[PDB]
Amino acid sequence: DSVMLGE
Amino acid sequence: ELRVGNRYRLGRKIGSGSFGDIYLGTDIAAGEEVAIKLECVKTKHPQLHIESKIYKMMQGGVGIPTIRWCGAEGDYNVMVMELLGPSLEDLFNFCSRKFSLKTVLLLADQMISRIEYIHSKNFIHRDVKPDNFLMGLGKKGNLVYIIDFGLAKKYRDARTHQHIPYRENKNLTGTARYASINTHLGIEQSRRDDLESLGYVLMYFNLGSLPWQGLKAATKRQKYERISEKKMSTPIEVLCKGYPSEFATYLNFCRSLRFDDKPDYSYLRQLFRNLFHRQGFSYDYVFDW
Repeated sequence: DSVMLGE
Repeated sequence: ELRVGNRYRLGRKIGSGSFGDIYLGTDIAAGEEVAIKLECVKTKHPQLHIESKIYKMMQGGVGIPTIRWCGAEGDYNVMVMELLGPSLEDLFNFCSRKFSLKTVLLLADQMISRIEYIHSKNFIHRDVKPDNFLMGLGKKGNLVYIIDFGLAKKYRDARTHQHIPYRENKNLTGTARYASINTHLGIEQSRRDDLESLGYVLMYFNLGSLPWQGLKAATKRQKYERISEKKMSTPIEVLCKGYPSEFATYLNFCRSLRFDDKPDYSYLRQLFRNLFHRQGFSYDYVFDW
């Protein structure tokens, strides 16, 4: 979740 | 057989960009391979045709992929582009997640240039990260391309060059591992933040890993708070210990740029060019791979 695009 | 634009045969998924999946494609007319980005036509927040207009404003710039065809078909908005080579994340993995100093310095020079060029066209990228740089093909194999303008935005007015206003308390969308500190604080991004993220990318290539990477949490935002406060509680001098001081000078310079400052790109590029020559390397473009 640290290199996924997110908020 | 499955064809978009009645010309580009569709192939396997080869990645997933922002607001859209990327597919391998073949130009049945030429035999040329292409990249195909897809966006569902019935999305509530359409982007692909904006991203393709930005790609069109960026054409001619060195290291900018060409757009072959843009359109709509079936369930999708369609954007067909030039297929490039591996990404810098791919190649980093190919080299057992270690780059020579010389390769870091060759890449740093070209990545500052790509970013400065986007800035000269009135846009910030806002998703600077290894997957978003790709090497060229054949005779352009030594050239670093920048891709994915799905989060790009104007930072200044195209005729007055009036900078976009300062804002705080924004819930921003980026890549947590490489985002600048100011983005973690809710501040409107600007030119300084692209170059700060590049600086973390440089240290990532240097270390194999970042201190705030690979942390344990449950919820997603509380995994983000843990990244945010480990990044903030890690002084640049401790993140860059054991490495040439140009990497710390670089990062220190980027955090002390003001919101609307024009970065001194030539200074930053010169930092790394001077160390390159002091180390005795030669700019023969021979990368590790």
